[PDB]
Amino acid sequence: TCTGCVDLDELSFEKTVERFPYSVVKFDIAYPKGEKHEAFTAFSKSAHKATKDLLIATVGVKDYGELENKALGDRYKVDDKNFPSIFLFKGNADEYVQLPSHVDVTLDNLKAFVSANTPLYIGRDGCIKEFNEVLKNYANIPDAEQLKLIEKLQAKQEQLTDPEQQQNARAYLIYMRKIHEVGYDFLEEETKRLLRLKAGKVTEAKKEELLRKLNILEVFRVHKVTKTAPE
Repeated sequence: TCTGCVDLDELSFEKTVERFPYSVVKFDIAYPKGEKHEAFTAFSKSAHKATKDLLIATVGVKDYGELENKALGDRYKVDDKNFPSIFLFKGNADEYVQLPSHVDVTLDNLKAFVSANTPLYIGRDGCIKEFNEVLKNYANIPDAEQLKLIEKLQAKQEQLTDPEQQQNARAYLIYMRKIHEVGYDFLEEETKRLLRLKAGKVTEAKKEELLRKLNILEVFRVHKVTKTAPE
């Protein structure tokens, strides 16, 4: 019944799914043991760390005795002969997305199932998904495109709500502006400064703020430098 996973049944399923904006629910046997269960469990804990908007829930389905949650199982066409079945909801118990059954049940595919199908994001502390989406090969894009992204992400920064999140966004833009100004050498430089900071006397909170900056700086790395300038 994994840590953090709310255990749901026929009277409570729909009412609870529909009070959350997003829900990921595992249908499975009653009393799951195994690697597929241990990964859900691991995903439960990681999810709880990254968000407050996401229900992580479980439905245990029986057929000895009084077949608990058989009805509920059928409501979702779940293959009793092929558990775990994993579903994502968006606040409507009538409309769901199913992890295809050929996908392995790992931490990382569970996170990718969520990122691909919602606004939400389960990854490294300090990151902001709508910012990562526009930022792939930032380092290599033309000067004019780079600045138009600055306009854009500055738009997004202005309307941001969480203290923390406002601050994640100031780091993104500081880095976007420096790479634009100085080029790709700013990564090696900033990385060296932050790690040295983190090798100092710091409070856990300062530590965690230093990991968010290194996490964000990480988004700007490119496999190959493809822009150069001049002499």
